[PDB]
Amino acid sequence: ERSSALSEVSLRLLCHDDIDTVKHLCGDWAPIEYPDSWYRDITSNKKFFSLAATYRGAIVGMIVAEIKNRTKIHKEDGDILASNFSVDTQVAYILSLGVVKEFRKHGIGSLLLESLKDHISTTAQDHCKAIYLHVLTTNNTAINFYENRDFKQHHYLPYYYSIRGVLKDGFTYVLYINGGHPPWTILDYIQHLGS
Amino acid sequence: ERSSALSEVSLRLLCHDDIDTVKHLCGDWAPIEYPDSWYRDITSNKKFFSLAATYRGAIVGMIVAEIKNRTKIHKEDGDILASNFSVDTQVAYILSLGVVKEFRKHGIGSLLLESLKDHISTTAQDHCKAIYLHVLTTNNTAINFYENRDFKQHHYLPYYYSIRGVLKDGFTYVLYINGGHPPWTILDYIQHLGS
Ligand SMILES: CC(C)(COP(=O)(O)OP(=O)(O)OC[C@H]1O[C@@H](n2cnc3c(N)ncnc32)[C@H](O)[C@@H]1OP(=O)(O)O)[C@@H](O)C(=O)NCCC(=O)NCCS
Ligand SMILES: CC(C)(COP(=O)(O)OP(=O)(O)OC[C@H]1O[C@@H](n2cnc3c(N)ncnc32)[C@H](O)[C@@H]1OP(=O)(O)O)[C@@H](O)C(=O)NCCC(=O)NCCS
Repeated sequence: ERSSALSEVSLRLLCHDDIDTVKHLCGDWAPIEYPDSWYRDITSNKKFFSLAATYRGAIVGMIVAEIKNRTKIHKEDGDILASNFSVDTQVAYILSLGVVKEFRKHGIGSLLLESLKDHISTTAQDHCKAIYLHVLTTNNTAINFYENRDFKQHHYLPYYYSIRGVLKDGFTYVLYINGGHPPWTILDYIQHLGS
Repeated sequence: ERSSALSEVSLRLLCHDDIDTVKHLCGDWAPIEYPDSWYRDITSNKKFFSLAATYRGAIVGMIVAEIKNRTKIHKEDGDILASNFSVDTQVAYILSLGVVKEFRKHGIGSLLLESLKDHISTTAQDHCKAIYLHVLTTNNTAINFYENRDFKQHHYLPYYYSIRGVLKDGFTYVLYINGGHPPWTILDYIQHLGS
């Protein structure tokens, strides 16, 4: 019944009319409260690649990502790429990837991820050197899914408490593409040169 | 009546019994929701310098700060101190400074700040090289107070949106002490050497 689901799946861009659905879906995935303006931006702004997967015409999954130059990476994650990659270097940040619970394990998430990769390849060619994202420490399912897909856990991000707000702890996961890699230690060089 | 307030002010450490009061006061200053554990930590943990100002025995202001090694600074603020200051270098982060609205402009805030400076001087001597804090962009009163007190606006901190949570925008303000300074550009060196 459901298991036929991929056969009935289509892909389309998110749009403004989807905002209520997106809030509901995002809300199911995590408890965070994004502002209305955020939802408006991801749905409508071309700067983001926002792609929905629909089952029988209804959204059951989405991926939202931004392709950006390396200088746009937040300092917490500044060390994902080695210094020898130029400021012109690009990365893709996955703001959100999610699939409705009933529809998981049907390949929808994989399809969304692959579509992003295809988009990057077309759009940025070899210039984009990494895809990175944040996951909550608690998301076993997500972590397993990314790890199986060659993402590496770059580092732990601690709880953040400030007058500005509060952040839960998390991990940064990175998939390197087109020769991208993290900064190398003396030992890393020693091995490459040494052998 | 109120104007006599400083004459009736005393200073004491925060303690566990203060948690409800602290929540109420902090809540008045800003809308952020810290967890109970945070309040428990600032009130009870010696790692923090948490000092209250009381008027007629009731808390009307507080300062909470942590003296820490430079490696403990978050990456967003990693560039507050120049690289030539050693990893052994210390800084103080002001988690909170606040005074009840009725009691403002009586010198309580200044007193709290000064007490922190005295504490740093006693505790860390010349080893601590900066005091830094975060302010919301909207806090005109706070900004004026710090600026008048020789704090400098180091940089803007943008809104942060992620699965981990949401942060409002802000500024990092820094007061340099004991010869501390930010990283120097080529031009900075050119001037020092040049003239
Ligand atoms: C991570 C996540 C997106 C995975 O999506 P999916 O579940 O749509 O992903 P897929 O179905 O492609 O892959 C999941 C597993 O099902 C397996 N699978 C694929 N097709 C299958 C099928 N037809 N029958 C049985 N299993 C199948 C896949 O092999 C994969 O297993 P593997 O990792 O061992 O290879 C999903 O777990 C999720 O939405 N988690 C929550 C993420 C979140 O919190 N997002 C917040 C954003 S606001
Ligand atoms: C910033 C803040 C702490 C200042 O405290 P105060 O108001 O207790 O500080 P002071 O009274 O020492 O100084 C304020 C002004 O009053 C002046 N003042 C001092 N004594 C005065 C007096 N007796 N009569 C009139 N003015 C006086 C001071 O000169 C100072 O002016 P200046 O900056 O021009 O020198 C207060 O504005 C505040 O609590 N803001 C909110 C901060 C916040 O949001 N914190 C969140 C933490 S969770």
